[PDB]
This record gives sequence, C-alpha cells and structure tokens, in this order.
Amino acid sequence: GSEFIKIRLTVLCAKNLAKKDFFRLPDPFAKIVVDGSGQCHSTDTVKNTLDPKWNQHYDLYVGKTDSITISVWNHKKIHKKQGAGFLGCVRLLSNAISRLKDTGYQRLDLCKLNPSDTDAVRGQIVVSLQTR
Ligand SMILES: [Cl-]
Repeated sequence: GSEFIKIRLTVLCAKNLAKKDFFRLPDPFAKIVVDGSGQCHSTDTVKNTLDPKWNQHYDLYVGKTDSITISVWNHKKIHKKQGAGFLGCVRLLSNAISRLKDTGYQRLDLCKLNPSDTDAVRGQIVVSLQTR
C-alpha cells in the first residue's frame, strides 16, 4: 500500500567522541536524515561530555532504496563556519538497514564524511532499528 517501512530508530548514546578543543568539552547532539524522503530529526544536546546519553527514538519512514545517515555535532560550534563541530557520522544503506533491524542495540564506529578527510573522528554511536 505504502512504498515505505516504519523503522523506529533509537539513538541511545555515543562514547569516546573526539575532544577537539583542549579546555572545552563539546555539547554533543546527533542529527538523523532519511536520504530519499529528506526526513530530518535532531536529538537533545548533552552538555560538556564526550559520552552523551540521549536515549531518544524516532519513527522513520524509509523507502525501498533509502538510507539513514546519523551525524554527531558539537553544538558549541553552532555559529562557526559551516561544517565546524563535526564529530563523526554513520551511513546505513538499505542493505545495512535490512541486516541491523530487529537485532537490538549496535555499537557503530563513527566515520569521517570521507575516508581521506582530515577530521579527527573518534568513538562510537549506539543505536537500534526496529520494524514497527
Ligand atoms: Cl568540536
């Protein structure tokens, strides 16, 4: 009937994120995008931590070829130039969504936007995808 599947994404926490500013811990939040529909969500910001615990879930409507991209950002850098405060991402293509769904919480290593990028990215994000 609909050409989509409802997947509940829980963004549980991240751990061991990069500390880019020596004297100043980030205030991390995650941003979630379903690439084909453009569906966009953000978690709350957690103050002054490399190990933010968000425990927030989102009902994503994912189409047959859509992916889910989750990126982590230091909100203290919100006014700085575009792309500052980047702390890593993960991209789940439709095959990975198919594999991971209903397998429980997964520790996913955060990646640079591209393998060859300079950005210091460290640590993991912990998420689950469930079919609803
Ligand atoms: Cl940062």
